[PDB]
Amino acid sequence: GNLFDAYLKPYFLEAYRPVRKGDLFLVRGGMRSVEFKVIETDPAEYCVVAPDTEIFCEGEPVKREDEERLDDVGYDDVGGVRKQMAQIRELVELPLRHPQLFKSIGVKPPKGILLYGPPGSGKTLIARAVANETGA
Amino acid sequence: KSPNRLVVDEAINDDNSVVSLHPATMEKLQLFRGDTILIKGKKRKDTVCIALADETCEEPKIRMNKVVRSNLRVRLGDVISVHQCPDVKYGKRVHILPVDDTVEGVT
Ligand SMILES: Nc1ncnc2c1ncn2[C@@H]1O[C@H](COP(=O)(O)OP(=O)(O)O)[C@@H](O)[C@H]1O
Repeated sequence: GNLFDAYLKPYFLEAYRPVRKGDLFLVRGGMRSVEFKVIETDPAEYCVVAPDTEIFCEGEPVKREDEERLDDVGYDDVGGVRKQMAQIRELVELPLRHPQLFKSIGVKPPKGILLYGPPGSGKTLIARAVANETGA
Repeated sequence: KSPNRLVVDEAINDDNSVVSLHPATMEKLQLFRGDTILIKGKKRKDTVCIALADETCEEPKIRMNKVVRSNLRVRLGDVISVHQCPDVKYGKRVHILPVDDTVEGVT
């Protein structure tokens, strides 16, 4: 359909959002999320969207590159576990974000973590969010 | 069994160049407190240490730490010979290098 009036018109309404050629952004609506990849802009690489700015949208959808999915689980996709999220983040920040440091210091990092709770409480969700947001 | 032949023992202080003996043990070999003493080990090894007087130790036993025993290739309770040599003099230059197996990751 007319994706323009469906998504982009509310997205750029009254907001002077800077836009760079080649990037991607996510628009949430219609009980789903849509990724839009910017193709071109008049002012070289970066520009500011204005009410008088023309927005061209005609064309076939682009093919996904090596860039990761923007709908994957993150720290914002988990709720009510702030203390446990902080504990897991402080337990896994050193071995994951700074791995080679543990070849130097010689201190053994934590290895085994057991999450327990009622079924459906979100253990797999927390694990996936931690893995994705640390690049592991 | 000459008086300069003793049995090693584990020490309380973990200094790598300190050996504790009872004063009566040192009296038989003219050893004085704070002197420099040579010790002969096994498999043609030997070390040099300094001496401290401790009354808790006994005459047959001599107290050392793990590093000295590893250098001497001996174990706890073994028999060693202790000699004295005043030729140990102040040195001008000593060249020391670390072991590759332990310095991994630190530069
Ligand atoms: N704390 C939470 N916040 C948001 N969604 C949750 C939470 N806990 C569970 N869910 C939802 O439940 C669904 C499945 O739960 P799951 O993690 O598989 O259960 P379990 O932790 O028993 O394996 C997930 O799709 C997730 O969206």
